Amino acid sequence: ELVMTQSPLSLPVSLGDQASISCRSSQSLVHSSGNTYLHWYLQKPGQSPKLLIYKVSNRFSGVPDRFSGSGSGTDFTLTISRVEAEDLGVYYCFQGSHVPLTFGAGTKLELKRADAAPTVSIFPPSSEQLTSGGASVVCFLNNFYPKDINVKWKIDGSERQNGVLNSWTDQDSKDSTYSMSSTLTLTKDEYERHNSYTCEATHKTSTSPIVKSFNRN
Amino acid sequence: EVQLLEESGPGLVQPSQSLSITCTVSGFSLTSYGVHWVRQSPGKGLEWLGVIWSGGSTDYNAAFISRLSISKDNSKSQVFFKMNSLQADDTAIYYCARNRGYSYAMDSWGQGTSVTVSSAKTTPPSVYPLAPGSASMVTLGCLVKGYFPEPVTVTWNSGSLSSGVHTFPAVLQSDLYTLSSSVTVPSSTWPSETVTCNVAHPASSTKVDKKIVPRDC
Repeated sequence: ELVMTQSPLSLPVSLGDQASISCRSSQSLVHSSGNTYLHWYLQKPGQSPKLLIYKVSNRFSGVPDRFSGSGSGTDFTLTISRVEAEDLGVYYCFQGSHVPLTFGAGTKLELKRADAAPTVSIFPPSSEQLTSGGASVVCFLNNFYPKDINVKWKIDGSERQNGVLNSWTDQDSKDSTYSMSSTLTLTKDEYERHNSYTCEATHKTSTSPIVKSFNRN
Repeated sequence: EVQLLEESGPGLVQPSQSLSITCTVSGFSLTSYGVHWVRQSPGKGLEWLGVIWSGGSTDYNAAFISRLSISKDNSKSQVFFKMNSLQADDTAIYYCARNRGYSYAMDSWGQGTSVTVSSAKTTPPSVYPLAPGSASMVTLGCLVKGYFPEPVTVTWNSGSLSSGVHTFPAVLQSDLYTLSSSVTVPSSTWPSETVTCNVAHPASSTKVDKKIVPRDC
């Protein structure tokens, strides 16, 4: 299979700075016609992708000059001379040289801000849900940065990963932070087999994890 | 003039059944440009499915060729997409996009049509209040569980409490959706002042107003 590898996958940037996105293919994109069908798309939230650069370096209609594409063979690069708010979104390289045509995984250009520790809150199953036979233990890790974070669940001191579902919000339009929800789903009977429930957050803002717990009592 | 492509799809499809989408174009002729089909899902990113060139011949992504069919009617400016034996992970946004002649790049995209592959029936959500354990800001929550289809709308205090709110993307659990929402207010305002989670589920014509009350040891 022809693999398109973009790097980095996430690219924090301050408005006004230069940004560079790499895209490498597992095999040459030089088509037998002599042309190189390597293209770049930009996709903003809720919108369909839009063509930015076609055939390595040709700027598409309406694309500002701060965008420039270069490279050849298996190595390509997209550069933004001075990032503006409207440039934030997800960039995809795409090749039309070898069927099946393929896309890179996408590089997310996002607004950089100071690192911020998450505010962690844990919640025991409501009495209402228990009455229904279920038991969801919820944990909110809010307004932190960067988005990279590790959440561990511990029941009576033992790590539990099965039955855990996580959900992440998109970067906040106001404070540029991220938030996530983690839920340990259990049957009412499983919940009653243990007492201590803990939500642990590991984030680069601290060498020690943030621990929030409660006792089924 | 204004090169436009518009997808017309079913929305919801049951697994094992088929998916038929019609792409209607205007501003250009199908006899002059090819039309690609691409889909996007969180689990597989952007995937190229196939294309029907201006001349009428097609090319398919080998991973789908066993169940994918693309055809067109030049006179009616319509391109037809049909995929059989649908499965859960075929859930995605499907797009038709014009091929930019000899650049072999998609230049004009439709807005896309969202397709959900599910055997679920319309089901209202169970709404559970999330109050901190019995044992300065205070974060409260709301768990919206087991509903179908998306979306549900969660608000706080009938919309009077909009700042400090985080409503997380829903996750699939047992063919049904589950999501949570958190709200953070001054600890001096709760529980002295009421805080209620308001959940609306258009599809089931239901609304639930759940007051967040403190727990009692």
